[PDB]
Amino acid sequence: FMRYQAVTCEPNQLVRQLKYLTPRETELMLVVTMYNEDHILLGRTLKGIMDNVKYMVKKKNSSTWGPDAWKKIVVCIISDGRSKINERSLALLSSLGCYAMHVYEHTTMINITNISESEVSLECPIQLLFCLKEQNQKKINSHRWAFEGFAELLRPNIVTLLDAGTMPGKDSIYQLWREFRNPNVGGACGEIRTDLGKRFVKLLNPLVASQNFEYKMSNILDKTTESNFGFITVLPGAFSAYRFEAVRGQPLQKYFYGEIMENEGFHFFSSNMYLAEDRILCFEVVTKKNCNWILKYCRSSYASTDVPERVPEFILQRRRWLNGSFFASVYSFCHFYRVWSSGHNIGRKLLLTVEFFYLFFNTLISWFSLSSFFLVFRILTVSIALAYHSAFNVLSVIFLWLYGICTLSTFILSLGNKPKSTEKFYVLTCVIFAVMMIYMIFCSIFMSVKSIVISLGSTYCLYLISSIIYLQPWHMLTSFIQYILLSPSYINVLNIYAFCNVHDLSWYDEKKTGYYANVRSLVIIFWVITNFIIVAVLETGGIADYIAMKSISTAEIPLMTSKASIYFNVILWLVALSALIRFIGCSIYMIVRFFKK
Amino acid sequence: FMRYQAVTCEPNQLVRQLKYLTPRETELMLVVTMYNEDHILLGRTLKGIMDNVKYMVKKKNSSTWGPDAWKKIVVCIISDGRSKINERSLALLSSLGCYAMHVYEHTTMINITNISESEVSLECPIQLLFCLKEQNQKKINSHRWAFEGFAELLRPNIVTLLDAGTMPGKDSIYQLWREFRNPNVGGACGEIRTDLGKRFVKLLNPLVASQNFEYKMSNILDKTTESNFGFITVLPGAFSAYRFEAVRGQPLQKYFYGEIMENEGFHFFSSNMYLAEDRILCFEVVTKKNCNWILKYCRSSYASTDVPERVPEFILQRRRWLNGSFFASVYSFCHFYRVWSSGHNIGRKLLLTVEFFYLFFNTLISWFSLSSFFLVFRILTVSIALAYHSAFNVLSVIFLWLYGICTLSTFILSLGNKPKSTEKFYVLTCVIFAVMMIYMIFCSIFMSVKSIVISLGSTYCLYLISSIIYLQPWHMLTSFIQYILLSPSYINVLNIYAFCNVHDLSWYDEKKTGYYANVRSLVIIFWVITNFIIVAVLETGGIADYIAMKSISTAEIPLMTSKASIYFNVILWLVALSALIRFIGCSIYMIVRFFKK
Ligand SMILES: O=c1ccn([C@@H]2O[C@H](COP(=O)(O)OP(=O)(O)O)[C@@H](O)[C@H]2O)c(=O)[nH]1
Ligand SMILES: O=c1ccn([C@@H]2O[C@H](COP(=O)(O)OP(=O)(O)O)[C@@H](O)[C@H]2O)c(=O)[nH]1
Ligand SMILES: CC(=O)N[C@@H]1[C@@H](O)[C@H](O)[C@@H](CO)O[C@H]1O
Ligand SMILES: CC(=O)N[C@@H]1[C@@H](O)[C@H](O)[C@@H](CO)O[C@H]1O
Ligand SMILES: [Mg+2]
Ligand SMILES: [Mg+2]
Ligand SMILES: [Mg+2]
Ligand SMILES: [Mg+2]
Repeated sequence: FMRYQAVTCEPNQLVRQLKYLTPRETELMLVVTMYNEDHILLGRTLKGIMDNVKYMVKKKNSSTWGPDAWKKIVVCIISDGRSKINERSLALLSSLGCYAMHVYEHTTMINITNISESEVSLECPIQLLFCLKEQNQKKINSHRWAFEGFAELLRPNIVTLLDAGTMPGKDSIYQLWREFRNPNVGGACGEIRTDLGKRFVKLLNPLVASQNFEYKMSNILDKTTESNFGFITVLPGAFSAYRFEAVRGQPLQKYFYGEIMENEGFHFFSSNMYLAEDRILCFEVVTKKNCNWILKYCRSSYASTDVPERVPEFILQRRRWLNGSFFASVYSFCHFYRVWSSGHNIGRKLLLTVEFFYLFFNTLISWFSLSSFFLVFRILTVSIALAYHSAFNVLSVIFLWLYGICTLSTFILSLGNKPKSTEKFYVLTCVIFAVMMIYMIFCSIFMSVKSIVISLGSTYCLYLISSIIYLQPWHMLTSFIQYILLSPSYINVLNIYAFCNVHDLSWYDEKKTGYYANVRSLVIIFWVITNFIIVAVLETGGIADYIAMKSISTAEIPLMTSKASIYFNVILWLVALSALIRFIGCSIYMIVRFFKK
Repeated sequence: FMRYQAVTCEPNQLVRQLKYLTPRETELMLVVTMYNEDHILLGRTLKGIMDNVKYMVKKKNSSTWGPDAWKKIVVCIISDGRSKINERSLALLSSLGCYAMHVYEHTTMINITNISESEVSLECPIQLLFCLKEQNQKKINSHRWAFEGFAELLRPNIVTLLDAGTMPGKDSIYQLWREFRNPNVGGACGEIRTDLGKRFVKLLNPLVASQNFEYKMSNILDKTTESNFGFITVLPGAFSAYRFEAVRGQPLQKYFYGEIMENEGFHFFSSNMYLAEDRILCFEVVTKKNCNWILKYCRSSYASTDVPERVPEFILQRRRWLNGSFFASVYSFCHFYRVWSSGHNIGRKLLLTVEFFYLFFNTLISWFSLSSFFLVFRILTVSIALAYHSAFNVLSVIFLWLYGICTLSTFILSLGNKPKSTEKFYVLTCVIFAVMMIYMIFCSIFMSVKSIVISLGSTYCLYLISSIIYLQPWHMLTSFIQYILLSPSYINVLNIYAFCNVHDLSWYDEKKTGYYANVRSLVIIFWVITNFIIVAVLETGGIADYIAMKSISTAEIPLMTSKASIYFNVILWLVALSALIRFIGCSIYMIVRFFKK
């Protein structure tokens, strides 16, 4: 029998698991967010999930799992908007027997075992729950339905979040479950790999090989470092898991409804916490009152994602990430004091205070990223031009003028225009920034051999020793940095478009838009002016004029200022310190895991 | 009897004057454009008009006018949108017996003779035609109805255009009519005065006294200079008149429908001539094939307008004007060759070629206005700071940093934000620019007395000798420049908001918006980069770095470059040349008028 349920009231006022002779246990609930993904995309996740349940059922020596393991997993497919959905994937789900909200629950005895370039094969259990929405709402609404709703019907021990188009490994979800046997854990997630295509073909699209080294090394370094301390910045939306009893109560409330205490007028946080999504749950769980919850990252579980392969949609995607990380870090740091109001033991409290300071340190770096790249590029170019001379001086003003035209055009196109409409100019901007990176690397090697080299070798060797330690080093030659030429475009074209588009305006609603416009246009000017105060302490902005005039009072301006070398060696010292901290975190994670095992 | 007509088809497929036993002659048709003006505003124009017809009827020695003069004038009130209209003014018109289009025609035997602050008195002919639209369309649609429609019903000898809220003088419209007795004239207009308020009270709002010296001297100089040569740039929308037979045919067609020869794709002109409105009629009339039409400006007729008195709506209004002047001048110059394809006599052809070059020269100045003001301010400040030293150096970087913050904020607020939403910041920006102007004037006088002064005195004396010649010099002490402190804000805050908002986007329509966004974001970068090439030839932008590096190849950078003095004395020489040309034009206009009289 196939059943169906049409939800009509919000989750707060709102499953088959509970509707059973013996109350089933949601030992793990996997939430599949699908907006308008291609049939192959959404099919990929469900295909990866099946194999996981197969492994969970054919195990022998386990008190929790076994031949009856299939009962205690529920897969919820939360679809966002019927109108925009692709009927191809719906036909796929109907072949499985699975096809203001709709609810479809069925038990599919058939498994999808083959997925070619265009054909998916079905042959002859999985408890599927296909939740279909009526009208498009932000993903936060889907999470609202997941947590305010079906959680309290199911009473999950664990809740796992998946995106359609993501590949849970052959054995990922079971390894993810094995983390919560330790009672002090609150959340866990799995490493995300990029789909480099059959025979590593997509490794061609320079972007698909720039996001590959950006996902591989992020999973190698940041997740392990954060999980050592106890609070992981982002449980990634692709593949993450929270214990329900941990998140239950205050964290759900302040993640959904915003900061409760609010007047009619808007304040900063209570009116700007939408930017950081699924990054507030971590904070409100780890620093809970009278609780000692920890966040861990599970290495033995992996999921391989799809990546956008053309520059416009790349920028549109990363603008969400940059704003989320900024607002979440600023909030969670500005409320670091309640870490000490929790139930953590004193050692845990000290560890979490240290780590929160570490994250705010990282965000303070990512805010000065724009000026840091400009001064690295500009001092690196002027240095070769002021020692090599030759075609470097013309290439210095040429690249400066190219950098200026591209950057000014990036502000103007971000503020006034849209990315899809000017595609070839972005491709040219990325190529210009890539040849700028080639020029900076050329200057690096040339100046080094004719004489920074210690620090560059040290950071690359830390990368390599950590990458091999993680047992995934092939990426470091899979084009990686060779295709990381997109990095210049990571620092400038993505940040500019991110902060120039903080709030994603679409002109109670009008006053809301006006206030958001003012906050947007004010964070932009603070970004620009603070970065330029750093830049001007190069001594731009009439500061060199001022010093020259003072000297005249008792001359002419110099071209280079030690402040650039101090700011040049501080930047490298600082990035080497960050790499060293992350490598130490990964090494401790590995030693602990291997010793325990 | 009161009649009414509801137009349903566009003007192309479309009056009482023709519907008469003896065909009435539209010796002059006055078009009143009203959007949502206050009762007093629209009432002001109709009140000013009445007096005009009274004068026209009580004359004695005239072949055209006399006791029967009231018949040969038709007043058409073209209202743009019933929904947004104010019913107060409609009650006013109903008291007169006057109240996809509606048409009201009545003969009001009563006259409005008293208008107090809030009371308008009626006592006991005027042929009124109150044309009311169904749905809001751009003013160009109202002109479409005026010209494609009621013109060919009436067959006007003359068509005069008025705005609701504008005061035709005691005797203005008759003086305007007296211009077309000369057969070679094609268009004429009247001088526009600002309403400085009872006892010159509104002379307080610094803006109402900044637009006053901006209207008084514009009418004194530009209209007379242009009317000497034959082609007046803008017949001002407030009060202007065109002979119908002159405009009839090609000029109407290319003013309404755009450039006919067009493919599916967009080109520059055929897809960007909307910016210049009512500025294309002049071109297509003066340079008509096999015709020798002239444009003249009538001094003996005046109209006093209302002005916005707060900074937001000021900026919103002037952004239309700046874009219109730019696009019209660029088009009319890039088609200067057909001046020689006309029916003008060789002297007229040479005169019009010279004047078209003069207008394109003026627009070439108004395009480099932004860099000209920055270099005037910056060199003027650095000059005092490099000779006076003292508190000027700190005030140099302080004003530079204030100029930079205000200008960057102006770009960011123009591109991303709206003016109404950030009002106090614009008021502060205008005050900062005003104290910057006070500082520049202080530097001017201080450096002059301790030692530009010849040129400044010469231009002010040309202003004064011309202003008195025009018989309206009191304005030059009515605060004028004292309240022209808003000028800094004229050059920067208005131009920045004008070019940063070329096309007034509101995201066939989508491709249109994308193309307009690209053209907008491309004219912005050309504006910025061309101005900055001028700025960088100050030697900003690594150009001083380049020269220093070349010198090193065989040192350090200098603070000041003669290129600034050359660019400083060229700017003053050039503005003095423009003032001299305009004064000569006004003097010739006056001598000719007085000799003829
Ligand atoms: O506005 C959004 C963003 C995300 N999603 C859901 O979250 C997934 C993540 O989207 P995607 O991977 O295409 O890009 P991302 O949003 O991660 O940048 C989508 O597939 C949807 O299931 C959604 O429904 N609406
Ligand atoms: O978008 C517009 C602009 C102008 N007008 C008409 O033209 C007059 C001029 O408007 P106003 O004097 O208020 O400001 P301006 O448009 O001249 O800046 C208005 O009164 C209307 O009659 C209109 O109907 N719609
Ligand atoms: C701070 C940050 O980058 N967070 C992102 C998160 O937004 C994203 O959902 C996830 C994979 O989808 O990868 C994480 O690294
Ligand atoms: C080039 C220019 O400034 N033209 C304006 C015109 O747009 C305006 O309609 C008129 C008075 O309303 O005054 C003119 O000076
Ligand atoms: Mg997707
Ligand atoms: Mg995806
Ligand atoms: Mg009006
Ligand atoms: Mg008006």
